[PDB]
Amino acid sequence: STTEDLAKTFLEKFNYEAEELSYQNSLASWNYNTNITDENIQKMNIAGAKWSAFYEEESQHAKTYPLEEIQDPIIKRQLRALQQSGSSVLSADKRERLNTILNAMSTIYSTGKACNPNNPQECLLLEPGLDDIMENSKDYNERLWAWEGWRSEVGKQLRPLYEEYVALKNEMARANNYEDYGDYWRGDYEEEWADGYNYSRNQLIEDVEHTFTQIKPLYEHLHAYVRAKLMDAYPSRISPTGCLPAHLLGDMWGRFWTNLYPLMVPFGQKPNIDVTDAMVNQSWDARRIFKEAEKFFVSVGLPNMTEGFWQNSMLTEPGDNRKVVCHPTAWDLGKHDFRIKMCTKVTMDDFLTAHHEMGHIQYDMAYAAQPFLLRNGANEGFHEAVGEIMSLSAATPNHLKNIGLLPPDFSEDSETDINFLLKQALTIVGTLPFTYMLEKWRWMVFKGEIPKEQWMQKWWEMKRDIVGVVEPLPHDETYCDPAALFHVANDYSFIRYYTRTIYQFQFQEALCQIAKHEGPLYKCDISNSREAGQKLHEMLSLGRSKPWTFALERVVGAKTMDVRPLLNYFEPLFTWLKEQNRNSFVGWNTDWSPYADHHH
Ligand SMILES: *[C@@H]1O[C@H](CO)[C@@H](O)[C@H](O)[C@H]1NC(C)=O
Ligand SMILES: *[C@@H]1O[C@H](CO)[C@@H](O)[C@H](O)[C@H]1NC(C)=O
Ligand SMILES: *[C@@H]1O[C@H](CO)[C@@H](O)[C@H](O)[C@H]1NC(C)=O
Ligand SMILES: [Zn+2]
Repeated sequence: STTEDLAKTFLEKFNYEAEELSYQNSLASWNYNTNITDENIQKMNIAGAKWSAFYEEESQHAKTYPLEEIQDPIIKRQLRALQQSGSSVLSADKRERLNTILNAMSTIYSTGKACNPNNPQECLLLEPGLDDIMENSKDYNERLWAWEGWRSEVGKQLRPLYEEYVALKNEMARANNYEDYGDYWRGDYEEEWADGYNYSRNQLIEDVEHTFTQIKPLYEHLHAYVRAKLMDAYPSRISPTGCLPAHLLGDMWGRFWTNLYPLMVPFGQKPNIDVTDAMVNQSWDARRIFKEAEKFFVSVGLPNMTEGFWQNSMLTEPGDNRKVVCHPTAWDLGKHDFRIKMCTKVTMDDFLTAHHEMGHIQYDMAYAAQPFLLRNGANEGFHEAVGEIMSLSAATPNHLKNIGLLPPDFSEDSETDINFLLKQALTIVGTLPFTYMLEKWRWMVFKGEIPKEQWMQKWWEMKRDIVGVVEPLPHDETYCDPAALFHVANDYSFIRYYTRTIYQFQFQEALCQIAKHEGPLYKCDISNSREAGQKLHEMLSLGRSKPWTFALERVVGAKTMDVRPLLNYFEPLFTWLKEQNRNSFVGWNTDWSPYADHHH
């Protein structure tokens, strides 16, 4: 009769149908990831077709029920998520063309090669060959031709495809009643109605801009320390007051600075804590690693893994030449079928990864009772934030002593802690300006504030100003350097890596006060605190049933993202960096470049 009554029955039928078809799609995809065979690609592709064809029919039919006539919030949330459409709103020719461009850009990125200018037979793909150069080489000229060749040979192919990509995607978003494709992506953070828990799409822009201005002091001192250490690694190549050359940052793009750590170890005589040998000396195996990760979550008041987890997960590589995807992943297939697939080895890195991935499973187990459409993180950044904080506590010397991987008399060393915090900052802090500037450029491109004749001009002006990074060779508009990163060429939003990092330290600081942690935040271990786990479970069980502002408030008492917990975590490093940069310039001029030696 009423519109809300009709939609309530519609959503119930949808949930049970989606439960069955999505389960078969996840099961088929799982059977491929654990048994790579052409047949398993076919059965996986059939499962994706039925599930996608079902979702398109149900999404269109959801538009029959006007939201204005729906009053219940839970029915309203499910309906809105289902009414949201994508490429289907375009006419058939524009829809076909966009799919053709998406496939083209993806295959160019995964099959494009750059050839060695000195050895023209050596032409390398990115993922094996070019990454190896950009992640391990210490030679200025070898990193240069890999950085330049990847953008001149592959990036220039993507430039005309990306220009049509922006126009077609902008039309798709506007037909969905958004301003542009950037406003469309920022809808992922939109929360529509509540008791002040609302969140406009424009609010994400301000919160990102506001939190970033507070990051800049810490980043500049990290930038200043890295610069002084890179001048020694590359003599006469880097200006002491200028920007960092883009091809010397540890990867193809400067996304993370982790691989610069061996060039700038604060105290090279102190080795970092590595409990691999203690694991091997105590005869640990992959099963013990996940039993210990399971024990950790039990210590904080969370349940054990299900019987299905232990019987169906692939915790080791099979080794009968069953070709397998070894990327560590946590699977919620539905129907309370939780599995982890990772080729675990007896190391400390996989030990930390096991806690990280099981944290994903704990999240999945928590919101299992929610309706189908509401079984996800509060927003796109919550799941990885929950997983990361698990790795923070499990890696602490306090937690390693309690499980017997460190001696009971183990004494902590500040120089060792500084080595730990710097390596963390090269990964965590170094990526925040990169991520923020990349998404800002995309947002401005989608909006039209950067015309096509200025794409590359504004790319490197923003790279210089915001990131303190300078291109080693001048790039005109025949280039498309942003498209040379996976997430840009493969049509993935990128701001999630920014927000996830803010969220995870908000979670950590909140739970560490509940866990009664005294002292610096980076030493906190939430182990054995059932109050910390019970508070976190309050939010995990919400899934996506409540606004993400509400879910964030339940753990940390604040309704919006706050970078001060992040700065608090790195405050001991901030103090050490400021004293190390006393005789070094902090900041950068945007006038210098390696193709032009001028400071004004
Ligand atoms: C792997 O796939 C092949 C072909 O699809 C199949 O014959 C085999 O039984 C599978 N192995 C396992 C362990 O599922
Ligand atoms: C919620 O809506 C009010 C109404 O104008 C607005 O002032 C406020 O900024 C909104 N909150 C968020 C987080 O967007
Ligand atoms: C988890 O399993 C262990 C081992 O049997 C058991 O002692 C413990 O009580 C279990 N915890 C929960 C919450 O079920
Ligand atoms: Zn993760």
